[PDB]
Amino acid sequence: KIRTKTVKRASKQLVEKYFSKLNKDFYQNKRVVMDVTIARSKKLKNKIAGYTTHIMKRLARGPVRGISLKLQEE
Amino acid sequence: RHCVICSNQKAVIRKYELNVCRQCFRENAANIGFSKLR
Amino acid sequence: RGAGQVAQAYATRQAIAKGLVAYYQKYKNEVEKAALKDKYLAYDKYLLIADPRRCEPKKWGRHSARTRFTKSYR
Amino acid sequence: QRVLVKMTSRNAKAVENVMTELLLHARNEKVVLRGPVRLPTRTLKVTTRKTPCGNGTNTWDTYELKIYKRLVELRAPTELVKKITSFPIDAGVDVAITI
Amino acid sequence: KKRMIIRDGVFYAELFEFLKRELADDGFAGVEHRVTSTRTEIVIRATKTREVLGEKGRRIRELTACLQQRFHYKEGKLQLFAERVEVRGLSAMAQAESLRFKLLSNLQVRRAAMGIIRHVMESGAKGCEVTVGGKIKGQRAKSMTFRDGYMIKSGTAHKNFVDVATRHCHLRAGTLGVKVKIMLPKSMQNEEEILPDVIT
Amino acid sequence: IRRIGKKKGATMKDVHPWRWVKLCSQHFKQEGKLMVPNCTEIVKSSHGRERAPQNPDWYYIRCAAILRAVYMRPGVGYGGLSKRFSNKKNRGSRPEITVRASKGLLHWGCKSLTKLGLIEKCESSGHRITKNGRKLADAI
RNA sequence: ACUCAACACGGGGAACUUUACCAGAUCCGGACAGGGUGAGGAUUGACAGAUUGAGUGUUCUUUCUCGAUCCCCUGAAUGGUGGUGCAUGGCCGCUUUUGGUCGGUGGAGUGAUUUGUUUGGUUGAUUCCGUCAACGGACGAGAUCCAAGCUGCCCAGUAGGAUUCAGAAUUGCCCAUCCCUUCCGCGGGUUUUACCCAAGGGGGGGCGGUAUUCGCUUGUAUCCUUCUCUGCGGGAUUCCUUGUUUUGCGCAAGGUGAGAUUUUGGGCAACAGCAGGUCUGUGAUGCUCCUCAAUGUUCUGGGCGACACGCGCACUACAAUGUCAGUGAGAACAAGAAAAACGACUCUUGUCGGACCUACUUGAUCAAAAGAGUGGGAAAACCCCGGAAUCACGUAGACCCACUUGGGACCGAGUAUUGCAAUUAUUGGUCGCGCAACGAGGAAUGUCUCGUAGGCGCAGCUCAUCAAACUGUGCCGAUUACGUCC
Repeated sequence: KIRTKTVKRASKQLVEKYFSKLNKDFYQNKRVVMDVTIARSKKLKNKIAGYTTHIMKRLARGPVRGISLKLQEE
Repeated sequence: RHCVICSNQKAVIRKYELNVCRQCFRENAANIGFSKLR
Repeated sequence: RGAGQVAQAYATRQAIAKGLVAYYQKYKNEVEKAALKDKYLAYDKYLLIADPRRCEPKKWGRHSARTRFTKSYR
Repeated sequence: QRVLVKMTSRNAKAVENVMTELLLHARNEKVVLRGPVRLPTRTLKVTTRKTPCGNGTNTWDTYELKIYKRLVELRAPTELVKKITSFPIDAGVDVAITI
Repeated sequence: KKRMIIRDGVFYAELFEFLKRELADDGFAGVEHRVTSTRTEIVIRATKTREVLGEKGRRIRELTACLQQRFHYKEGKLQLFAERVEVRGLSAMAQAESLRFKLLSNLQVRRAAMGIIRHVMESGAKGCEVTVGGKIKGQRAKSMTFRDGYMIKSGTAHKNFVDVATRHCHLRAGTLGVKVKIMLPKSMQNEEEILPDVIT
Repeated sequence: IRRIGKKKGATMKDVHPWRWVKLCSQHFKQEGKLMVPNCTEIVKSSHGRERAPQNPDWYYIRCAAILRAVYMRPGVGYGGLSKRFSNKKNRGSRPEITVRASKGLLHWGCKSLTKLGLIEKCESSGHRITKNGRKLADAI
């Protein structure tokens, strides 16, 4: 259910440094996560993947609790 | 029967799969290569 | 082979219908297969499911899943 | 007849260093190599009471070993088999056979 | 086979126990053995390899001879070697022995343990722990903890990383217990369960 | 193989050769009939047909399963220990028939202890089972 | 050992052994000669006689065999299933199966202390988001691991199928499967409708152009990796309902799908502890008891732990039957796991088969129990590696609403098997007693929401021999609830 702070931390950092990740598709975001990361768990990588989707899907509204580098422009 | 790593003959002898390690309990006397994971 | 009489009869049904479907896939168009298949799926077996609920382990210090020995007073 | 090599070991990553790596030397180099998939892996399961006395909750353990039997087949080496079985020295309980 | 593996277990047990008792305070880590085909190398892990050998050469051939006379081995089927373990800090059992020596010399528990802790944590170890239970009073069976850095006991993975030693000291009034752990900075599974990294 | 389970082997492969075999004698009738056929009886061997539900069936088992005999053939024997000493009931068999049933096959529809057919008489004579019952069958 | 963390518990199913304890004898282990006996010694070994349960050579006599170790006196000693677990090490149980725990710097208080670790929401969770005199951290949790479910790749000689050759065998017409189906056209029986009869054209094979199954016909030909197997990788807390979500943390239903959330089942687990248990696990131990008419110790003999006023309690199993139901028969059909090797024989210039199982046949010209010979295996080989209970069955089985033909427990006679030794040890066996209990059983009380409960069987475990026990695998497989906190 509820995800840990390791998950959310790593995923926030990713969305700041990369806008290659931009998708609401689990599958794409998974494959780019895992190759860029060393975490050595299936669970953590799938969590992080799904979190990055969740971020972008919320950004469609506007407000998030995530971290992006978009602040520069704003 | 009888045991070869004690001479007690009581406090129970394992002879399963041709070994004794229950006149000296295996939890204390490990490095037989066994492990518990499940 | 591999389980009692009852489970063999279940297994029978499955392998039969599977065989029909796969035949009508290779040698015959997807249209015919879709007709057949959809009606199978409907009629309470499901077809697709192996019903893969097996068994319990026996554990501890305990017999089957819990009913223990029987209580000491508490 | 045809010579086979069974390698029996407690542990994976000893046998692995035998089969994959050191069969390359016998692969078409001096004899021909027919790989099947290795034999079923036995467990030796033992059940030991944790408590050294009669007061606990009468607890027990489950201890298990893996027995890896790695079978790959060749087609009649003779005198060449000396090379084959001298190749592993990399772990204890690496034993090899010749028919 | 079934029996092979068991008997290998037996051989290792007997060997390991013989050495870990009667050859001690040399920084003994343990032993490791492997076959070279009709010969067994049987290397002996020590910090100080000189006592293993002997300066009269009597020690190494004594230990070969004891094994031979028990198991019906002969020369050229049996051999014993020494191996230099650098950093006694990273060997649990070795630190354990040196600590045991301090205590049998009747030096202070605190001071003693602090020596171990200093040594270990200098070489870059994640953490260590020294749990010395036993007498120090009477009349208690008092347990003293000393905990340093960080250490995990979670999963079954911890067991691989962290090697442990339990030893006894025998003093007036009776037994004193000693235990040493030491979480290595270098994995023996090449695995971590924490910190997702991002390669930039 | 051919025999048993091609006519319903349970109850419609039995009664028909039974009639024929009693009408003109063939199989063993050796004394030992009264003795225990199935484990831990409190009654006699059976109400009627002591060793005449047995013989062709004991050929049939060995036929279709190829050289199951004397220890394997009691596999399709019976024993539940249906009365017991107040412990958990266990399976058994009584060896009495094994001897006699490995004798049998040397006559009548089987040949030897390696080859278990001739023309497979039982099958051919059982082709009239389906056609007409001899018991007033339900399904015919 | 004694509420729970006593009481089928001390892997404890103990008969001689094990053995603490009892009835008796023995040893040196009392080693260590520093103070003494060498020859011929208190001695080592010994037929007879005696000793005594023990012709046993301990002992004593006889006579023989003698190393001078054995033997003499002190000191010294070692051994122990002896006590103390309130001297103690290690280990295990429980507190505690919950979400808890601690320090640095800074803030507050004279101090003990507190803040961090906090109003709210969410979650099994100190799990998260937000907020704040806290800031930045460490453990437990999560995750990493083990097993299960779906799958890719590996992939075949002990895993198993495909086609033809092959012959056995069947080629079912003695109560049904030469006769149909589909499409179409015309003529009849119908006033009409419904319904139905005849003939022909086109089309499809059906019983024989598809024929079976042999898990050995182990025969004779050909081909393969679906079924198998193991190692290493794939596979969702995503999408959608636009619902619930004030933005967040998230929630519910449905969907894709093998599988809907801690994926599923297990295993490990923080800190603080308890005067918990264990000194009969140990070469893990303090001291002080047993240290020689020793109680220590004994392949020594026998006995105990198991006894029976019909006494209480804990745990187990069998029943009172019609929802295997009770005696009979036949059919189809299961999965982990166990096993082997003796310095004993033979073999040679450095050495092979006998204490494991199962197969097969004699064990019926007359039982069971049980005898023996041949044959293979170190196990995916062991004959199909896997079978008989729950179940199925109307074969037109038998019993039939009874304490019986439902149940066994007592009791006597016989025999074989096991063993160093049986004293119901044996027990898979015969055949008496059953018309001995008991008819779902007062108060009280136990535990599980799914392949679970319940029902059933098999193997391992212990080991002269026995499992109503314990541990593991498999089979048949639900009702109710999916809520609250009383």
